[PDB]
Amino acid sequence: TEFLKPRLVDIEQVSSTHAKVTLEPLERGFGHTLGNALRRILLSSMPGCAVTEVEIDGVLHEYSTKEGVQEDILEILLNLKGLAVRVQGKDEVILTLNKSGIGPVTAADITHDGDVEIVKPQHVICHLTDENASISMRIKVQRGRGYVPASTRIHSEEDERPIGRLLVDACYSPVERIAYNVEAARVEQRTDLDKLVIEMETNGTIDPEEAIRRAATILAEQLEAFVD
Amino acid sequence: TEFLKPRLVDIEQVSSTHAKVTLEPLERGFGHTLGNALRRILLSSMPGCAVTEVEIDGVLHEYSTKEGVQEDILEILLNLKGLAVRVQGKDEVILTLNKSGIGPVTAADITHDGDVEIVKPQHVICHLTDENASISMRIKVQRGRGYVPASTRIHSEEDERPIGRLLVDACYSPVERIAYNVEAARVEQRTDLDKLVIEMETNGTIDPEEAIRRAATILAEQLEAFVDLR
Amino acid sequence: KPLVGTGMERAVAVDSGVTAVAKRGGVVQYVDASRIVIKVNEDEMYPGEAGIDIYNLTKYTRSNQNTCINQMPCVSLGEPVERGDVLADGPSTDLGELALGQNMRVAFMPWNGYNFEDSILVSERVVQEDRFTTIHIQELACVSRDTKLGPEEITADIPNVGEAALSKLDESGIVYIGAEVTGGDILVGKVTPKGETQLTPEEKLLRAIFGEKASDVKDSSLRVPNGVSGTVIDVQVFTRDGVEKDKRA
Amino acid sequence: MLNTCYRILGLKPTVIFADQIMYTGFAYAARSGASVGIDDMVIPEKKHEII
Amino acid sequence: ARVTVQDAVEKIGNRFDLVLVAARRARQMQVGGKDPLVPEENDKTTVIALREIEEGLINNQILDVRERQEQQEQEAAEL
Amino acid sequence: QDVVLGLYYMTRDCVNAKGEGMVLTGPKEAERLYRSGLASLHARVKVRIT
Amino acid sequence: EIKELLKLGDLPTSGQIRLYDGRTGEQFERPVTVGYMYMLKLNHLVDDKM
Repeated sequence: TEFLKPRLVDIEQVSSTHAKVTLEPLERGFGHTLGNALRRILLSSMPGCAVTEVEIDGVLHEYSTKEGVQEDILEILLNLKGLAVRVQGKDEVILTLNKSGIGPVTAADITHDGDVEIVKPQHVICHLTDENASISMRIKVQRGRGYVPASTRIHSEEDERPIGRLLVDACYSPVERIAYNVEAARVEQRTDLDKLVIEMETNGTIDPEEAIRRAATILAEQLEAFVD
Repeated sequence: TEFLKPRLVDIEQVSSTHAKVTLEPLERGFGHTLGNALRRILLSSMPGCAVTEVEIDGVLHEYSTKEGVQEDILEILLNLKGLAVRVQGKDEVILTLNKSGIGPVTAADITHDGDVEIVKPQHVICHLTDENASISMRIKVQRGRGYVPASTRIHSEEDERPIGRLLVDACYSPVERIAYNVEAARVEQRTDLDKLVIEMETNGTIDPEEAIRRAATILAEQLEAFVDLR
Repeated sequence: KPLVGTGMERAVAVDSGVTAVAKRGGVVQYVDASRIVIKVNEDEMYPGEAGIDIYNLTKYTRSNQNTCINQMPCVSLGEPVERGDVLADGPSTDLGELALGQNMRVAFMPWNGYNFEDSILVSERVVQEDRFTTIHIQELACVSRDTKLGPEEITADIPNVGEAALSKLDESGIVYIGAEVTGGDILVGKVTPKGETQLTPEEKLLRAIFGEKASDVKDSSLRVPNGVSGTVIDVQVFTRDGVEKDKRA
Repeated sequence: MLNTCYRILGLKPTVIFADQIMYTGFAYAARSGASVGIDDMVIPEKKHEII
Repeated sequence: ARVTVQDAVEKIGNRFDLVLVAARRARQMQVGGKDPLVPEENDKTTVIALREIEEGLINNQILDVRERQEQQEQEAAEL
Repeated sequence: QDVVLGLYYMTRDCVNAKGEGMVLTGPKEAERLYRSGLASLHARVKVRIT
Repeated sequence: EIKELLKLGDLPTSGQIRLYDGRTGEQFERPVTVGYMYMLKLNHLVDDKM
């Protein structure tokens, strides 16, 4: 056993949301092994919070029309999918959004809960065109991990699904995009080594580095069954 | 955090070479995550023992011909590459092979060392045609990992260069073929949750359960870099 | 063997002459890497002689393209053999059928442009099996000629040489059979007469600094071609009738 | 695309764009697993009629 | 400058007179041992010259200004 | 060769497929559904692109 | 005759099998033609050509 472990070299933090990572020198063939195995957990298995249900007043379904509002109800739901939310204490919070007059309805118009932080308050949710018009909705955020769409939830849960409740595709894993590349590690004698280069794309609730650390933890927790 | 860890259930050992290992319960997505990541370490990173050096008496090189033997020396070396051997204590053991008279020289004709087990004794090495003919050789088995060729080894060390020493491509990694499946678990009410069947097809030496234990160890030791160092 | 043949493989391998074939059928009395002796059946066997055919098989030998030629016995010790059956396989033949290369599991699908323009992606496993590994026997000659200044010597006694070169040579100055050699290594120690050449003063100083001054006889030893490298399988010595012989010869 | 990009943006953008097109093109070609079987060579049922 | 020499060509004009200026400045740092204006960043004298042209520090006219400065300063120590 | 065939396979659409007529935040959530294994590269979808 | 022989070895008529990427583990999107082609090492070897 000539166990050669890499070590975390440089973390190029371009933003708090996008950050690059270089790793060297990794042993040949473990370039893609950790790169993919991590990418998979970070896409589907990562925990975070996301809009699951919405319920707007004057709205019986997502296809219907509200007067004095630019976006179709579907396009409003799309904006709520991409609403960054961090629930600190509870696993489920239903937030209330009431607002009137001419203005782009931002994420700051939602009533903040004692233990709920809206990460981008300037995030657009709806545009009010008429001053006479007003919008009201109840936005349910739940916690899970990875990516659970409305189509893969109607399949699993055939429990209570009542008319008017608008389902929204949940982006719980703070990870938006993630990509690992490998070229080639040159050492002294070894030249068939590879250097893993992953570019994770987060939203802001979770740090790039943090998310990776958690994904490696979940993987090592699975290795507890296999003793060593 | 609903951290749901699998456990080793059952190891269906159909043969000493081929053995199935079932793994459940796995939370959705972890079946293929461990499946492939393990398959990769089990192909390439597994340590095993392999014939590295041979030294036959009356043989100056591997291309020559020995009298009273059907095989050319190359074909004998080939047979020793694939000789199943397990060294228990040391990393390097040099075994002696002397044998005479009419018969197929099997692996059992090698003098077994106190801490050396020859896994397939009926393994063919050479065919003696003449009764008058006798063969004598010194087979060095060393332990390593992966595949170390004789061409990679004839261009690095070479401090002592004794004429009459035949180097052989080392087939160290014990795993020949490996393929993971994913199947229904039928546990409590989980439904989603399933299991992971790792079908391993190895030589004699490395034991299925033992090997999977080592492969999980190597993965966790490489993860030290992503858990400890941030 | 080829898995997907036409059938002509066996006609080609046998008619090619490279396969040793049974002149008369019978039982094989003696089998060996070097030769096969077959005792013939009474009906075909001639009444005069013993009726035992000898086939001394041509062994790892050079081709015109510096490739390998070996005949391996493809029948076992004391096996019943019919007339016109293949007793021994040639370099590119297997149980009598023509075997030019190797058949393998091939998948037709692109791969990250590593099969761009008919570029080919092969597993390490094919290289590990040494199955597409080829033998290249190579012939290099060392000639002692006669210059104006005198006849050339072949001895291990060579001016300007480290012990690394002279190590694999014997007393006569010829490499041992079986000795692995790489570019630079001397195979046959040849030394040539040279007139007492005008040493430049700087050279005369440098030769006087170490003391080792060049002798009348220079040097022209046969050494392994630059970059090429293998194992010495054979050495053949042709001395003229009346010239002093090496002890190796 | 690269001719458009050359006239709009410049040399640098094209060289990087051309590369990225190459990278993704190879990689998604590999994903596709596109292949060539004997059944992929469909003959019309009406060939013997036409002849 | 590193791959792309388009920015350096846009600054002088001619692809040919660019090579002539870059080589002149390359030869100054190669023999004369002039100090670079751009951070070295561990590149060859060729790329330093291109960087300096891209930024608009080295030019056919600027090089003649600076040659006349060093030349005529020594001519004034004489006269 | 491969490169054209790859971009061709990517861009071309197909009837429904996995996840037809969905609605995605951006080009990165499209890569999220494809690598997550919930949409074919050939699904007709509305996506926000700038 | 070839397809008939394929059924004798319990292999598909198509002579295309579902392959999986060794790096990733996930499947290629479509069945891929795989089988045994007798290939040949030509004398144009790179050690001589370089």
